[PDB]
Amino acid sequence: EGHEHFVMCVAFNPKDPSTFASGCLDRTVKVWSLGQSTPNFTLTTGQERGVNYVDYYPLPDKPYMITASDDLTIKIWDYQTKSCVATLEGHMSNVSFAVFHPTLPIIISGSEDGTLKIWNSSTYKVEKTLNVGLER
Amino acid sequence: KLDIKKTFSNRSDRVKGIDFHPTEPWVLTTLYSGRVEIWNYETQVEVRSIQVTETPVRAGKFIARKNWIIVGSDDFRIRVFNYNTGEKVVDFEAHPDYIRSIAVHPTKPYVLSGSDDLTVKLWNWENNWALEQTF
Amino acid sequence: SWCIATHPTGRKNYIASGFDNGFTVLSLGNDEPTLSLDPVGKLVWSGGKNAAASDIFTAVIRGNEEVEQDEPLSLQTKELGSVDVFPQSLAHSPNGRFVTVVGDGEYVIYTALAWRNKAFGKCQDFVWGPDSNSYALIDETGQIKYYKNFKEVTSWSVPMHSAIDRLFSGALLGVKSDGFVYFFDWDNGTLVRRIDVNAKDVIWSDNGELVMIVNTNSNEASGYTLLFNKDAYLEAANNGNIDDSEGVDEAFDVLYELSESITSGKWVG
Repeated sequence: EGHEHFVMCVAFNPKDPSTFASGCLDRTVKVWSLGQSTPNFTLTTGQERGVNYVDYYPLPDKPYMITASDDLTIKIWDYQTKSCVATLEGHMSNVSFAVFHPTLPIIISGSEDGTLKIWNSSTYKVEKTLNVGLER
Repeated sequence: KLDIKKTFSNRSDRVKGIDFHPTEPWVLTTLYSGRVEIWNYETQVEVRSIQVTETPVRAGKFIARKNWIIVGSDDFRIRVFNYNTGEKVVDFEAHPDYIRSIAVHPTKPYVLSGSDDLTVKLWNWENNWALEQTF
Repeated sequence: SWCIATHPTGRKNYIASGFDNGFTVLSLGNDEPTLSLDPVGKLVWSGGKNAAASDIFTAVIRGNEEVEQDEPLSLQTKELGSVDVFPQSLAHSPNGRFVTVVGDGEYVIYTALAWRNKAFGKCQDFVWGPDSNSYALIDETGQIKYYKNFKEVTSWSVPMHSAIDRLFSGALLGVKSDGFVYFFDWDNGTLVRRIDVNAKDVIWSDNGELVMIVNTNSNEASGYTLLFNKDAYLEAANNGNIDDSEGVDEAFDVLYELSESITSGKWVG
């Protein structure tokens, strides 16, 4: 307990599953560790519409998190410094999700604009924009 | 009929905050870039420039009574500088989220900060800048 | 546009706004105080802090005031009355008996004491006759009208070829236009002389023999001192020789000219 709105997404830290993160419509991402009643910390995203999704970068060379919002943005975070590493803009409608691929140096996002976008994990520039023609 | 005259224009990054000094022909501007500037709009000479942070600074006010300027930025911090030396007076986290507005009491050593954390906080500089109240 | 600020004390009615590409600071108008001092020390002014703009106050300057040349005096303030328009100008009749308030296309006159309404109408400019019981103004159609004892004096006129900028009180009716300053006789409105300076203000001495003409000097002399020979004018008027474009050349004499800027002035003999 602690979130002040709909908890939209929950996900274990693949590098330390004793902790996990919760993406909430209260514009917050909370990270907790199994056994505690209070979170280890609370990250404010600055995404006025809330967090629809949250995902961990699976590799050990960086402690990153990524959040998607209805405010059209995608923000990469470093959960150690609680700082925003980058902001991905380009989607025209609510961003439903965004994840780091487990192998490729890319980020995948999807939105109600009927678009799947692939971004460069390093330059954070959009790489490809496909519309499988299936709507949102 | 209003006799409008353009006394001074200047180009720069987006300015989110602005304030007039009470007795010096200065204007303070807080930019989206993290810069805060002071301009003598009558001589058209820039008084000073400060890189407060890399985050945008939405609020900024003079506090002539003390020769200061107080600014609020997206990094959730309220910082105070002495405008005569460019010296940092205080620097502290006031909210867990973006700061939008700052008001300064005309008589008492009080400062109000509005934030995206859904609150307004009252600070007292004649008490080590303590949080005296949260609305 | 994202942010706004206004001078915290209205100096030059300064304002400033911040934008995507920068900021601008503009001046909305001159900030000269709206007040007047009568002949013996009765001060009258409109507005102030903690008071409606249309609020009129008054205080008497007395020999007392034991303060220094660098400290403001302490005068007993009192409420004289209120007014319907936003005061732009406040002026005692040369008398001290009446106070006129001009406000956005209007004018109202009150008795300095007790504040009883004497007159009111539409006007673009207003000035007191040396009389203290007469005055000239520019109505809304852009013309000059003359009043005696708060009663229009039809039959009195001063036909002007171009637009009237403003009027000036003093020994003769002063009227700025076409870049010149025209002086007329208060009684009959006959042209006495045309001055070829772009005046910012006209200031007559107590006895009406000297007059300072403040040059607009938008970048020359900041002001001109002239002597007025009322006799030379009366004579010429008697001969029927007056030139319609410039009046009487002998009516005036140019004494000197100032270099320093003139923000305000009064003659003391």
